Amino acid sequence: AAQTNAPWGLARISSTSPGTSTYYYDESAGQGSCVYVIDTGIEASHPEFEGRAQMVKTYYYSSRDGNGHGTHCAGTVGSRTYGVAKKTQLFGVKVLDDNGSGQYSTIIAGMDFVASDKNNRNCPKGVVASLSLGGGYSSSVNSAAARLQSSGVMVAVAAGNNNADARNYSPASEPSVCTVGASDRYDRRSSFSNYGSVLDIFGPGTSILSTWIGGSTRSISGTSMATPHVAGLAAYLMTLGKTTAASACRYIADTANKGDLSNIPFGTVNLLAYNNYQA
Repeated sequence: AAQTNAPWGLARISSTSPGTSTYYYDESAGQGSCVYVIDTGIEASHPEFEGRAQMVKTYYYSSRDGNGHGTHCAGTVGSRTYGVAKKTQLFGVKVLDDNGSGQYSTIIAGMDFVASDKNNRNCPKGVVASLSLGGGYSSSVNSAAARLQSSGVMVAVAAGNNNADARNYSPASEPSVCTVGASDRYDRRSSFSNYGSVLDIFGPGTSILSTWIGGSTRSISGTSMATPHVAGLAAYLMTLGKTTAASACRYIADTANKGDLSNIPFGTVNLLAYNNYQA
């Protein structure tokens, strides 16, 4: 299928050149896959989720997203106008509050919860998780992302927005997950994007239009916004049966658009998430 005047990031992961405005994808659109969005929550009521989004855990008063961050990345994963896997099931795991500031112990707990909660669900095609959160280095946050990964979830985390080597950041520095970087609509590395050897793939992270709280939309920029693109890509490529939860990070990397990106510091992968869709 095709999506005309799609948000530039969607169009980018379906072509080998920037500037284009059409998002091409296979009709499956990630049906039968689930993506746990681990963030500030999901306004499941948003018409762009079409009843495919639901909150399954919070670590605060409400399951309601009073921030917008989680609703945005849930939207980029699988909302209908702004999502990569537009048919996927989304599961809100609220580890950040409505300020976007979740303790390491809470983020560890939400990751251990997903690793268990996935057994309660019906995700025949595979389980994905999108961690648009971040933070300084910690073995315990790293270990939790790895446990979540080895438990059969495809974990995509953000490299962080500190214009630094991502190895000083968790869960970004965990080797066994998919540390996603951010690029912009001109195939540059994003101005804030972290980098380093641990980075596995780059995504559209600058000026990402997606859903927002209050039934609205909003365009915002961060490696936090490039993470759902790959997460939705993984959910999409898993529903296609082209990859599994444990190999989806390196399939997207094998099948990436290499050399396309500018200002990729030496020793960092120059790979852009690309669904390689044809007909």
